[PDB]
Amino acid sequence: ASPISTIQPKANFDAQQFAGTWLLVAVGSAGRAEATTLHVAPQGTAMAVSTFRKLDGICWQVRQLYGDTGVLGRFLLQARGARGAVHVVVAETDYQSFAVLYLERAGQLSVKLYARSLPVSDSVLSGFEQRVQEAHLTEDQIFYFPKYGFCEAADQFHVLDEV
Repeated sequence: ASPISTIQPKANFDAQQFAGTWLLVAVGSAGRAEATTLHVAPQGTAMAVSTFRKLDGICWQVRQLYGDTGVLGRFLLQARGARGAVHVVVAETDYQSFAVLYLERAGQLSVKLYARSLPVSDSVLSGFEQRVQEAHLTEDQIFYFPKYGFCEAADQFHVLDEV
């Protein structure tokens, strides 16, 4: 049924090795990109995820909980009430340099490439592109995010807790 159910999650996904900071490199989607950083922390079998984005010089933080859906590597971003549930799968990753995640919102699949640091190896970028094509998305539906202007901390007036 769901497009994401056909994607295989990382074999024996290990939240402990996936923990830490991840930088958003690009997103393949059919739906201004800000420098985005992810801070991941295991929480039981789920993962506490904070996302930091620099908006007009100001750093914003959003706290979310990637709930465990039973299959290792597959998570669920709670139907926030206002906006559908988001299914997430960590498909491929070596934990030490890159990670390819797939997201599904309202039956629509998207693919995101994350890196531990820049630059991303040519091999991984091509691999990501190969995966976007296979997901039936075009080269024009790939959005590259900023390689500068990242932020990883916000003050109390710019924190949105969705947990």
